[PDB]
Amino acid sequence: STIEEQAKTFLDKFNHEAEDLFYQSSLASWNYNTNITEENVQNMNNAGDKWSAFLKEQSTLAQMYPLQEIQNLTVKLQLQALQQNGSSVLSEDKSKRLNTILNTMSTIYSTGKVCNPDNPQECLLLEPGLNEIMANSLDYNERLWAWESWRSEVGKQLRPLYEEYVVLKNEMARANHYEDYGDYWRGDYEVNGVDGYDYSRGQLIEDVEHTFEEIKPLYEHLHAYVRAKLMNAYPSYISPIGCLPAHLLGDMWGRFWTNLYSLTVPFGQKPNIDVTDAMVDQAWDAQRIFKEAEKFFVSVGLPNMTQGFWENSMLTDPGNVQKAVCHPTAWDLGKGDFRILMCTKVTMDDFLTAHHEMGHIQYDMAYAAQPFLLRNGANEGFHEAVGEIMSLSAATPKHLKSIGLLSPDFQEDNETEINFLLKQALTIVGTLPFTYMLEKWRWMVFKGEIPKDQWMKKWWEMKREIVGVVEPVPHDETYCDPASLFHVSNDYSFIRYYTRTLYQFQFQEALCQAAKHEGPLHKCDISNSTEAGQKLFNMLRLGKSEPWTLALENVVGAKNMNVRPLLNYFEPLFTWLKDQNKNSFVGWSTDWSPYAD
Amino acid sequence: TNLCPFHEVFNATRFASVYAWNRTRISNCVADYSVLYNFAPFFAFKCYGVSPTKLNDLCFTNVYADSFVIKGNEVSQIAPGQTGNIADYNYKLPDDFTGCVIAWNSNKLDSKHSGNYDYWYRSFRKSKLKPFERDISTEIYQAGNKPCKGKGPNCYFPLESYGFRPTYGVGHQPYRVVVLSFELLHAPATVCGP
Ligand SMILES: *[C@@H]1O[C@H](CO)[C@@H](O)[C@H](O)[C@H]1NC(C)=O
Ligand SMILES: *[C@@H]1O[C@H](CO)[C@@H](O)[C@H](O)[C@H]1NC(C)=O
Ligand SMILES: *[C@@H]1O[C@H](CO)[C@@H](O)[C@H](O)[C@H]1NC(C)=O
Ligand SMILES: *[C@@H]1O[C@H](CO)[C@@H](O)[C@H](O)[C@H]1NC(C)=O
Ligand SMILES: *[C@@H]1O[C@H](CO)[C@@H](O)[C@H](O)[C@H]1NC(C)=O
Ligand SMILES: *[C@@H]1O[C@H](CO)[C@@H](O)[C@H](O)[C@H]1NC(C)=O
Ligand SMILES: [Cl-]
Ligand SMILES: [Zn+2]
Repeated sequence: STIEEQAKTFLDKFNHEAEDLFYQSSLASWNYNTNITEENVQNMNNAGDKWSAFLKEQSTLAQMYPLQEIQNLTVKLQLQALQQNGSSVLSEDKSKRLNTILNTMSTIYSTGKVCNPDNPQECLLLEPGLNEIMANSLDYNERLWAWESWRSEVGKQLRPLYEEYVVLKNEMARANHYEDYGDYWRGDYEVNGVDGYDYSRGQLIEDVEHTFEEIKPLYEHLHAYVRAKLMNAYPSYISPIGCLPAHLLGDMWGRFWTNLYSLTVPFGQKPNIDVTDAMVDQAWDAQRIFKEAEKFFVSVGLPNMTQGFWENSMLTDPGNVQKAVCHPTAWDLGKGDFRILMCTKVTMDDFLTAHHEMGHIQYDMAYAAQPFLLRNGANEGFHEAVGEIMSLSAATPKHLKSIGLLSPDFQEDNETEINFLLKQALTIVGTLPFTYMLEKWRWMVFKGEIPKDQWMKKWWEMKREIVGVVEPVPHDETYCDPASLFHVSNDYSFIRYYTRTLYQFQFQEALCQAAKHEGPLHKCDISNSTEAGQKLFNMLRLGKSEPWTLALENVVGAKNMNVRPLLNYFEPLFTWLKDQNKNSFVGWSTDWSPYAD
Repeated sequence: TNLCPFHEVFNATRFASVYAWNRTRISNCVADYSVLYNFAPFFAFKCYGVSPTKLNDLCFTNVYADSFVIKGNEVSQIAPGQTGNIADYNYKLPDDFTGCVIAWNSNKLDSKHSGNYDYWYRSFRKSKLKPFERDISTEIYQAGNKPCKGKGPNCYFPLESYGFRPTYGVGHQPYRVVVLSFELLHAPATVCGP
């Protein structure tokens, strides 16, 4: 009789016609990716389109039920998920134009090709060509040519398309009662209607700024060390007090510094940890890798995996008869069908990737009892953090010693853990300034805070101010370097990686405290600990039925992001770093440029 | 002597839908129970008042057998005192139950590719189901304060089909349930074992 009962009944019809259509769709996507044919593309399309039509009619009805007359928080959350009309508010022709712009941008990025002047017919793709051209080669000129060619050949194409994308996304966001598209993106971290647990959308900006201000000393010490190493490797191209050229960061866009490990290793004589020799010694395979990782997950108290996971999920290359795309993914088809798609090789990296993917699967199984709308992580950063803490625990020397991969006569020394922590910082710390840089620029370009005539001027200025990276060659306003990234040109929020980086170490410290661990955090393991697994499950089972602040507090005891665990993790590395940088200049100057002659 | 239709009810080819469960009233029998164990490795042989291992030497009046098909998650709802979708609108056991259910997994006979939409269940009902009462009516469900005239915004069809596929978890898998309910009353009894 009341609006609450009508909403309850409505959400049941949805929560039960939705599971069926998502299965018939997720199954179509799964068997398309596992077996690429054209019949399978056509099946995926029909099923996905039926899914979308269902969601749209259900959204017109949910619009019908007002949100101001609902007391139950769960029903409010479910309807708010349903009532989000997205881009349907934008008119039909403008919606078509926005879709065409998104598709054209993604296509241009996908088939981007650069042709060297020595042979017009000889051109290389970004993947896997330019990636290996500029991620392995130590030549300054070839790296500069790859960087400049890729940017001048995709950013110039993507500039007007990105302008139209910005305009139409801003119009849609303003039509959806948001101030700009950045506000729409930040709307995920928004929780309201709870006393003391609310989180405004600008609170996210303020929090991320404070955490970056806290992180900056570690990053600048790491940057000073990396600059010294590169200046040793590139004698006449890097100034000691300047900034690293954008293309000398071991990656296409400088997102990750992991490729600098060969150049910036602390101690080059200490053997690095590698169990691949033991993998090929004991004749391990995909099945053994996944069984070992499952036994690890059982050791912490989390349950076994369903038999259907072993029966139908493929874990190995299926020959050459049928081609399959196997980017490592954890599929939650719904109704109990949890499957994993990744081409497992006998490698430690694949071992940790299997651990991460099955952590994702554990998360999916945890909240299977929640209604359909709430079957997801509390925010966009929880899934990857939950998956990655497992990989952090699985890489520890104690863990690999327990499994038998490392001989017990292995000598653990301070130099080995310094090397491990430096590799982690290159992978983990080195991407936080870039992620914050990119998301801040996207926010200030969606909000209209920077004019179109200074998209690139402001971008490079604030990149040199934040990340400490200068361009090797001057760029005019015709280029669209931010659009050259995968996530920017495919409409993906990027701060999820920053929040994941913070949450993963918060969770690691919270679990390691519960595992009565003694000593440094970077050595810690949660295996054979039922208390830590119970604590993690207490948040995993929630899903997103409760505010992410409450889910975070249920593990770490805090209602917001804090950075202290991240420095507690890197404390030995930090001390070694700041001991090394006594003869180097920390910080940087924004005036110096490679092309200033 | 006097064989019993227990084999017949346990080995039918299609077990009815849960909202229209199939009930048979065994009255004249010898009540043999050696043939009960060998049917399948039953998923839930939970007995509610009679010695399950030794059911013989006890004489009742009538034995009702009720055949369903329900999900694995909903098997735990078939018990004297549970509440939920099935146990409120489809099949409710009496509080003073005397007898016991027998549920086993049937995925090679009750699920097909592209969904098996031949098993239904009621999810919307104006009142909870009283014990051993079945309602097969498919009348529309008015969930709002407005006279409804068919499926629309605030008016839903009650029955919702069971999507069964051979690729679903153990809890969403088609489970065949046979509930045996014994009634004893002051009357000439016939069904019991020696
Ligand atoms: C992949 O799909 C094609 C077309 O449906 C089919 O002929 C082939 O057998 C499939 N490969 C498998 C099932 O391994
Ligand atoms: C919302 O409804 C569900 C089911 O009707 C119930 O379990 C939950 O406690 C309700 N929430 C509140 C805050 O009462
Ligand atoms: C299922 O979990 C139990 C409890 O730890 C374990 O003993 C058993 O080995 C697991 N199943 C398999 C197939 O490993
Ligand atoms: C976990 O427990 C098992 C069985 O007690 C043992 O074999 C294994 O070495 C333990 N691992 C760790 C890391 O303690
Ligand atoms: C049911 O009976 C048929 C033949 O009457 C037999 O083939 C089948 O195995 C029986 N099923 C069970 C479960 O006993
Ligand atoms: C059980 O199913 C049979 C098969 O059609 C039917 O003849 C019988 O009437 C059903 N029992 C009922 C509806 O009580
Ligand atoms: Cl760049
Ligand atoms: Zn992941």
